[PDB]
Amino acid sequence: SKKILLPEPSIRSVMQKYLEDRGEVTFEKIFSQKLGYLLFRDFCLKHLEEAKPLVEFYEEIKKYEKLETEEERLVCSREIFDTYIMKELLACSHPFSKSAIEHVQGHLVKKQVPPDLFQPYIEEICQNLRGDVFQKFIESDKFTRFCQWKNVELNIHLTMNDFSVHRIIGRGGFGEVYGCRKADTGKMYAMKCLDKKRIKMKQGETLALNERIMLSLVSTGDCPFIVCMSYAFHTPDKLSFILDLMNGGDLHYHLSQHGVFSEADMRFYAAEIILGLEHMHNRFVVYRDLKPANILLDEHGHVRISDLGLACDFSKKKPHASVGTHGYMAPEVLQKGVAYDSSADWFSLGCMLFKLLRGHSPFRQHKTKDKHEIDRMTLTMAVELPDSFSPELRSLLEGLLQRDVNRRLGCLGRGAQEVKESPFFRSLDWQMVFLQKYPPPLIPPRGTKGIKLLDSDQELYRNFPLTISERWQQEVAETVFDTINAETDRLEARKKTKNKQLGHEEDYALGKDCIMHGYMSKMGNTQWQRRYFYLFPNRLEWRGEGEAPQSLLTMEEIQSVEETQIKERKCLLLKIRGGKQFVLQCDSDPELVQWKKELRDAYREAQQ
Repeated sequence: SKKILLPEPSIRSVMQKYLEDRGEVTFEKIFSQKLGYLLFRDFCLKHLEEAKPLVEFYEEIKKYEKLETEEERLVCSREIFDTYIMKELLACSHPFSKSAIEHVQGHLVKKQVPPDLFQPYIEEICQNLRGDVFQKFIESDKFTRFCQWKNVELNIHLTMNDFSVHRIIGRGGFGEVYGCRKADTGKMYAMKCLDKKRIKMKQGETLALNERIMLSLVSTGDCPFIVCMSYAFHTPDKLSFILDLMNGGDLHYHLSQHGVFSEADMRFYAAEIILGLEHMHNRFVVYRDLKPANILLDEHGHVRISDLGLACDFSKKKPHASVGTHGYMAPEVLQKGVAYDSSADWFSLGCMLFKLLRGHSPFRQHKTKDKHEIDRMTLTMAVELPDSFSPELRSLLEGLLQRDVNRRLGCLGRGAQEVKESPFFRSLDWQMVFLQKYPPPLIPPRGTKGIKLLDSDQELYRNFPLTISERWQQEVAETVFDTINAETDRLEARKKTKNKQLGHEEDYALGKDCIMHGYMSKMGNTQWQRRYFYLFPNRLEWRGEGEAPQSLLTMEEIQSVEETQIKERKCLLLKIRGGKQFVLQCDSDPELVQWKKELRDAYREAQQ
């Protein structure tokens, strides 16, 4: 039932080639993936000799980067020097280039402590690990394990069965949002449900789909300033966005509940919002709907940006459209034909910030539905501002709300950083907000239609299911990764004992110029018998567990390998030379695609 299960170590041969095909057996691709790294260091620290320091050194370097003030890092660098450079130089066990050493030297004697410092060393730890070291990881038991997880990573479809849904969190336009738990692990995520029916009604299919695309373009890398996507899946009628769990409402609500905000309080909000934008702009994405009600709060009082639906990718094609809520739009958006980038966000920002101090949108001097009056106030006027603000806040707002593209903050120069520097933000260390180490101003208190659905609409929702690799990994690693590794280490050492004194099956695949060996099911009228197959470049054998392979299906009698769908599963159809037909069922999607290819290659070359 509930708990997560690991597929056995024999999965190996199949996985290894699956990966290999996609060229994902590089040092790099594997160090980057959070479990890839974690398993690599576990192999280095326990089993290999010359690996030990290289890793402990790396891990210590990461901690240094992560430190905050000038004086914690000052100390940390010293120890590193002594321990991993100096003392290692005494017994010349230091394998690093001349130029490298001398960078760190010339710094530590001058007390200068940037977090980048240990970089040129970083790169050479990679270096030494990339070559030989990595190859022994390849053959290692820890690689075997890596496969095990990655398998399961790739085999992960979702239904509501995979969620224990708790409470309602407030509606969207196309349906509601809940809070829940993934019973896999037991993280707390939120669930945005869009009902397809509704999306067909409002012609928001363009939105619904775009919301998807954006969400995936953003969530890579870790952010705390964006509602972040961790999965995407659908049941016949419901869309599902597994999202970051965000509780105490939107800024809009709290603006109405608290009232206008003190200068210092806006600052905090501003900061975070800014950081958020930056992240988006770095993936070449423009939000466009920067507005009070799109900013959510967690229990602890910080914030994130939310509805990406109305956002865009400008990587190749810059937009000319008019998308946003009418109070907060830059001149560029509003105009018919003019192309813009991030710029429109920066304006939108100002407007929203303004609102947090004053109660209204900057151009909204009370016209309810008359959009054109908010639009012309934008174009002829950059609005005059009272004496209650500091001369410092005054120049931050006046520089943001320039009706020119060129003259405004966040445009012609460094972009996101231009804003970070204007004298309003003089009293902040910018990494401090990035850690969310500041205190928040507001800790939030203790909280239809009968139309049917085509097939033509349903095919707009394949190529939507998504599992953003990285996210999943994280989740695992905070909670179960560790005690599921040692539990299976227990199940695999018990599997080796039940076979020895009963005479182990002198493995007969590790002796021949074989090609692959994985688990499958086959048919004879309607049962499914589960068997273990062995693929040589001219035959395909099989044994039951206790015997030596009695049966074979040879390559030259195979006429066409195809895929079918037997009760909504994917399966393999093997046409034979008497007219005969034979069927294969796999467990894990990759497994399937690898048989599919390797059979199709072996029979093409066995018939040559």
